[PDB]
Amino acid sequence: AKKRKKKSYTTPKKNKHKRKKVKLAVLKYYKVDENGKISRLRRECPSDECGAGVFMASHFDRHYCGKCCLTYC
Amino acid sequence: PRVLEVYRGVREVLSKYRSGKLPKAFKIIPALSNWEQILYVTEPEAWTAAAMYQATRIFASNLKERMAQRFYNLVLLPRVRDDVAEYKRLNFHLYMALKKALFKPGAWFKGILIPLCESGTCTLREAIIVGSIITKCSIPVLHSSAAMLKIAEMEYSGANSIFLRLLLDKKYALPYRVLDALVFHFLGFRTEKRELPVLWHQCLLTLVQRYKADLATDQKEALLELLRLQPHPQLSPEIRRELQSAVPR
Amino acid sequence: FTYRGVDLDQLLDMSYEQLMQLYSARQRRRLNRGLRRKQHSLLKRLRKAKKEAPPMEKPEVVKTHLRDMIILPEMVGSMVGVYNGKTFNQVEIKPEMIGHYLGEFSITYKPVKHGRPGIG
Amino acid sequence: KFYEQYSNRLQEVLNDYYKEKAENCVKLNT
RNA sequence: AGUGGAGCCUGCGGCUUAAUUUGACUCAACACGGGAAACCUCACCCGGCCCGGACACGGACAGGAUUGACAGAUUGAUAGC
RNA sequence: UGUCCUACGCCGGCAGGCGCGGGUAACCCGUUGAACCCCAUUCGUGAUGGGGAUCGGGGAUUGCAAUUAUUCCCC
Ligand SMILES: [Zn+2]
Repeated sequence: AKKRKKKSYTTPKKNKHKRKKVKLAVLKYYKVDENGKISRLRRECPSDECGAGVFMASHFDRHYCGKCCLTYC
Repeated sequence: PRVLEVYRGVREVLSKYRSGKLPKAFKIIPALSNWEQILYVTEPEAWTAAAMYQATRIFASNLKERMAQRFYNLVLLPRVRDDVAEYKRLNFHLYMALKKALFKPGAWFKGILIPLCESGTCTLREAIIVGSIITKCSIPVLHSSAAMLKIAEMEYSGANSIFLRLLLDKKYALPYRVLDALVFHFLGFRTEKRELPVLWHQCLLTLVQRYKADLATDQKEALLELLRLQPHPQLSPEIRRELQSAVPR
Repeated sequence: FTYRGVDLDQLLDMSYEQLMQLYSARQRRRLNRGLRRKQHSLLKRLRKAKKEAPPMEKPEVVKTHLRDMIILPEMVGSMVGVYNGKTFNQVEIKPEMIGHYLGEFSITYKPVKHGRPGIG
Repeated sequence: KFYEQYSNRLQEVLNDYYKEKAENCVKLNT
């Protein structure tokens, strides 16, 4: 039957917003002395389930938990 | 008490939800213990498709695969089956809800696909929609192979061949027990006097296009016998040609 | 200028519940029902644009889709553009028009000029 | 695994929900 | 008894409009679409965010691919889209 | 007809508010206390006190919102 021409028209959608790439985020969690003692920079979560593994996002005034959303002052 | 009227309020919110932020009591539903009672307070049968998409988003994002399995089997799948049966197509929000449910594949296969297949009343449109949904999502090889073993061992329905074919189109490396189950299912179709549709022939054809290099000669001759006993004027010469031009190992 | 025998200065310094006697029934009912979060956000936006202005210069234009605003005496001097479905209309907020809605300052339709009639 | 298968925070969130429901119509601040 | 003359209201043409959403044109076109539409009920208009398939090829990902997110700043929208 | 239909009292010029009861109904609204009509008062053949449109002010409900008058009341 009668086909169509398929008008093309150029529209640039290459520019799309993506979040920034953070490289090696484990290095700032712990500071180790030359002897080999580990110092924990970030606060440990005293929650019901995510304890002993989950750190705090360190705000300008407080701390935030990234799995159960616990907020401090 | 005070909790019950707040959850009646968010029940009223979720019945008319279109967009925007939900109340924070809704987003902490998986973290609570007695989730079933408050969920029945929220009345999931009266939810809006956007609200159920957000609920599936929340429930899939929060680990604990057994609870996601129970949510998919109890709430999401009946809504999908009700929406296909009446509207004859799936909604956009519910389609993205099933995709975000395939964000958790282990609860998805044992909660959405296998219960739908063992319900027996799965129609063809539901098979096409769910098969396209598993086609879009990249699936782990272990889960896909376990689901293919499941659907190979089950009793036959016309909707099952679409799922089997679209799982074979994933072109993953197959465990050899899975291929044994597939060949045994097809050789179980050897003595059936029922007329088989072109969907079953296309599933067999797909199995011969993709996995002819890993077929033993005995089951190869068995598949030739299968083609001899249950022929089609169009597809059976092509399956015979593809079986004739196959190299093992 | 005076409004119900009340001048603008003691309109501004007056508290909220004596303005619940000096409007019409519609405006009193609306402000007794309570203004929505969008009203309050535009209120902060307008006061922010008014405070952040040179003394000799008029404030910066604040554009809004809100048409159900009731002009309180706090917004006299604001430089406000109102959407009428297609285009913004920018206006000075004069004090003789406090007892009105914003949406009536941007008319949403065109006046009808009749042409020569067709076949009928 | 396939075939063989088959509070202070709460009241804080309740208080946040009540505050959010109250802040929809403020009716007090000038 | 009226209608057709008058004021108002409603329907269809026509005229305006960015839009004034829509099938029917002497009975079966004419308060039919239960249609008395301020949000939905809307089929119309003006703007603004979002993403829109499988397969093949080339990249990155376990030196996280990606998902989820409390508070605050934005645009006409409490946009961790 | 009715779980929004309203009985009663109070505050009200009037739209309406307040405290209380009945009715999921031959029970309570409701002996449905209807209007024309009837009997008395004023008007007295003219854009009239007929006719009410269109406008100017206020007030109160409905509803997230009545500005392009939603509706009703009073000059
Ligand atoms: Zn968290």
